Amino acid sequence: SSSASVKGDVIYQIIIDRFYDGDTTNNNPAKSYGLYDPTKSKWKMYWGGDLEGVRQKLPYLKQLGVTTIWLSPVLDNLDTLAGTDNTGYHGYWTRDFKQIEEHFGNWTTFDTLVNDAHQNGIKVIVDFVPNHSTPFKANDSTFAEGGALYNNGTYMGNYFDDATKGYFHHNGDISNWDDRYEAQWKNFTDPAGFSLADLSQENGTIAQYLTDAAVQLVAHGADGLRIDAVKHFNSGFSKSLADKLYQKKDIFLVGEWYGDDPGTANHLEKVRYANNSGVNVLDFDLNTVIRNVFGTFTQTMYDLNNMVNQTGNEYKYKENLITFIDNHDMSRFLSVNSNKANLHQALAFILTSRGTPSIYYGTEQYMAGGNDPYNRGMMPAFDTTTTAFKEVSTLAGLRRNNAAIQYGTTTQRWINNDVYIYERKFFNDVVLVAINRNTQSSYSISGLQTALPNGSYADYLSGLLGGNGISVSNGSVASFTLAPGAVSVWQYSTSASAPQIGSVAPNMGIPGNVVTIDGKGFGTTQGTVTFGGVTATVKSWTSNRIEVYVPNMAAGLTDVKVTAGGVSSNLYSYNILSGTQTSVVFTVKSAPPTNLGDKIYLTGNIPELGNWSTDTSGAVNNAQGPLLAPNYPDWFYVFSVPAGKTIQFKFFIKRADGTIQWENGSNHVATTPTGATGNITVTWQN
Ligand SMILES: OC[C@H]1O[C@H](O[C@H]2[C@H](O)[C@@H](O)[C@@H](O)O[C@@H]2CO)[C@H](O)[C@@H](O)[C@@H]1O
Ligand SMILES: OC[C@H]1O[C@H](O[C@H]2[C@H](O)[C@@H](O)[C@@H](O)O[C@@H]2CO)[C@H](O)[C@@H](O)[C@@H]1O
Ligand SMILES: OC[C@H]1O[C@H](O[C@H]2[C@H](O)[C@@H](O)[C@@H](O)O[C@@H]2CO)[C@H](O)[C@@H](O)[C@@H]1O
Ligand SMILES: OC[C@H]1O[C@H](O[C@H]2[C@H](O)[C@@H](O)[C@H](O)O[C@@H]2CO)[C@H](O)[C@@H](O)[C@@H]1O
Ligand SMILES: [Ca+2]
Ligand SMILES: [Ca+2]
Ligand SMILES: [Ca+2]
Repeated sequence: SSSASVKGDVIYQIIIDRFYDGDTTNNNPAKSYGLYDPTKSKWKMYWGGDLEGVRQKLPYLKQLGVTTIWLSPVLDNLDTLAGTDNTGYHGYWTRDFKQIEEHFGNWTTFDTLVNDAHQNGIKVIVDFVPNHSTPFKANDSTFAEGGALYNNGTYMGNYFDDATKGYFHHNGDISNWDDRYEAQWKNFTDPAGFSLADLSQENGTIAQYLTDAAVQLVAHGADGLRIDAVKHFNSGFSKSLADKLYQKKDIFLVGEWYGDDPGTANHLEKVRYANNSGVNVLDFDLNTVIRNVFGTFTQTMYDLNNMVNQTGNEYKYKENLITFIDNHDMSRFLSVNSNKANLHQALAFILTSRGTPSIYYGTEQYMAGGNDPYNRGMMPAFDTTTTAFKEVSTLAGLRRNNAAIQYGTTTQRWINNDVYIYERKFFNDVVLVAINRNTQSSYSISGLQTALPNGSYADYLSGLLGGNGISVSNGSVASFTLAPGAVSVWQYSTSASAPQIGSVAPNMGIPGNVVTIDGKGFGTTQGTVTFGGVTATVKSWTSNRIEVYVPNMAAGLTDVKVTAGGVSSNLYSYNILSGTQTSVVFTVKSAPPTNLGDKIYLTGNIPELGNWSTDTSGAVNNAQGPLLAPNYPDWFYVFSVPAGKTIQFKFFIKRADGTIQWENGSNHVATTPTGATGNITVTWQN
């Protein structure tokens, strides 16, 4: 379906309470009375935006070029205050994952918005927050709701009556946010003076409950999810949850793995997650550099190109990275740099670069504001004539129509500290983009080379951002002047004469799932699709999109190929799992002594466990881990494995110097749980 890939889309991120109040009657419900501020002066209270308000502004969003709305969390949040004028208006403090937040509407309202968005050709992804329930103080159960969790109104438990349930972790507050065990098993804290009750995704009831709640959003039409705080809960559950969701529908998943940029200690773990979990990630690596290049001017275009190259080498599916200039957790771009041309340039960069852009609501209306909560002001106007509105609409159309933006390679063609001219290319489709961030200097551009075919090219933006026309002859662009602060875009597209795969999505699943192949040149007459040479059953076949069912074949990463008119396409990978997954805590007791830098990994006889690999790079299906060691010399971590299956596995130490020390003896043998979760505990064999 169209939900599988968002490569041709523009994502628009909406903080529901601060967008549009389409129904004033749900502003201050009796269920959660007293959390509403009609004056819009108390920044952490509900101001009244809702799901009906989003639905009423669909014509505006369609005209802007939005093709996927990322809705901030829609599920029932804390019904009380959490300290002085502080409320769950943002949606990250969930008390009931089965019900829509009453300030925003009910399930009928959600269905109506989603159905109306789909009628307007716009998808809806939902921000889903599995890490925690609500604010609590460990020494006082009367604060807020004490972390209370409900199941469609039926009370489940809170932080204080959990002794015989184990729905929450009880390990204290995070102290070192970069310590992986703390970041996942200790509590998320808020500087306002409280902690968030940390759900135990290792508890079977909670894992199935969260799975059911995510599946319910998809059953109600959601086209995918933006999964909150994926660095804060075990990554086995991210992969097992993604499995369940792709069994339901070929939706799109992206996880927010905050920070951990290149060169940092936990960066490789984030890359491995993006490459193996079945969940794509938001592009924090590129965001940092975009803000320093176009915002603070502390980095240059060389740093921007270096980050495009570095992310391109690390992420297997870099075209699934979700890019952004700002969001609800950092100051708005215009509070970093109020120059609107620099904002226009940053927007053009993400609109034409690899991955799919996410534009934070109101960017196109020139909203400004410091960090949370001041970057969550009310959408001020719905003016369709701003330069930013016109730019986004125009470039969104280029992204929908030119395959080079969706799937293309990226090549640097001209660069200095201020100017970046890069080229996207997908077979014969080419887009050459020139950006000059310096608003006070023009540059003479000579020696520019391109893959554009011969001819004269007008700026696709029609000079909106100061762009100019160019003349191309045998791969050479005639010398021209790039104006101060300008953005200029030159493009070529044509029909394909052979099958060309731009995307296969989702990137993981089991036999029988629906998988979508997006591209060009498939023809109108049905041809064939193979996975590793195995013929797949075709569900639908069009010139640019094929839907297939994953064949009942052996598990592992395999190559998808399209054959049309006797000619075969390029290959694109797809990870076939060994069966529906379960998320399992693997513990190895009494392992041998280690030194700082030495880490233990798990490997075994299935692709989920690496097929006996000892490789620990960003590759797909290699050794699993590393394990953590809060209970050293015992080590543990949580991994997604096929449910109800007998597996063989061993652990190994990867010393700081790269040396490998395997457990001795015979392989450990175990049968995995049949439910959502379970535990497999063994003793290191000496
Ligand atoms: O109470 C802590 C914090 O909760 C929310 O922050 C989110 C953030 O917006 C997400 O993007 C991610 O980083 O996880 C956090 C917890 O879900 C609120 O948005 C923030 O105001 C509040 O301080
Ligand atoms: O002519 C091919 C050459 O083009 C570009 O080099 C630019 C350089 O980026 C600018 O800073 C300036 O010095 O003009 C040069 C062209 O004369 C590419 O960046 C380079 O890779 C390529 O070889
Ligand atoms: O390479 C496949 C092989 O991997 C594992 O064998 C390990 C063994 O456990 C270690 O003790 C040491 O001998 O290295 C071997 C890998 O070279 C599995 O145990 C074995 O079943 C599997 O075939
Ligand atoms: O400031 C709120 C954010 O806190 C955390 O961010 C951590 C980050 O994970 C860690 O890598 C860095 O070293 O420290 C910061 C701040 O303590 C959360 O992970 C974010 O989601 C929050 O927005
Ligand atoms: Ca309202
Ligand atoms: Ca509520
Ligand atoms: Ca957690």
